Amino acid sequence: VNSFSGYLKLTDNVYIKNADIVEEAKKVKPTVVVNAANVYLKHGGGVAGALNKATNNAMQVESDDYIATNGPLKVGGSCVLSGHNLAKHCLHVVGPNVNKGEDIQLLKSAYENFNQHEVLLAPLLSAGIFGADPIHSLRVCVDTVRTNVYLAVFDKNLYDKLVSSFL
Ligand SMILES: CS(=O)(=O)NC(=O)[C@@]1(F)CN(c2ncnc3[nH]c4cc(F)ccc4c23)CC12CCC2
Repeated sequence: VNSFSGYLKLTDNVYIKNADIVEEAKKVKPTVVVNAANVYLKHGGGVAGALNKATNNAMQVESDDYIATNGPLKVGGSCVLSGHNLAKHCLHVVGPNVNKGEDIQLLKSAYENFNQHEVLLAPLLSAGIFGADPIHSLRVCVDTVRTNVYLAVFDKNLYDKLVSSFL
């Protein structure tokens, strides 16, 4: 039993809700919240900009030190950093950005990072400003992640479309 509330169950291990991931994180305080990161951990907009703002920019300060030490992430890769006031940990995961010409096949590699964590609150990778089809992203999530994933979908219209079209 865990504290996630109001989710629709899609499969044995994948759950979905219409929710603001920032507000969901602040309430649940999950062990892991997933950030829709880029390779530079520049949290300017989308989910990343919203998560960072909610930490009062502490996420960005920590991220800049991480990059200065380690260099950029790989597309499809991840790193574990602090969850600040939102979660114990933040798993920064880089899905491919279609608006940058990145290979969509890397979306499966991106979701594989979730399997290193027993339970996660996450957005749909490569959705939103990353330019991928969220329905596809949901399919890859279901077919790749084996650990327990709670997907927060900000847009109500999109959430209803994801549920209604789910095979
Ligand atoms: C409109 S969207 O639904 O298409 N979402 C997108 O475009 C995104 F940019 C933003 N994302 C979020 N996901 C869950 N909670 C969220 N709270 C937020 C609060 C914000 F001020 C901004 C973004 C989010 C957000 C997902 C996304 C796809 C990959 C990044």
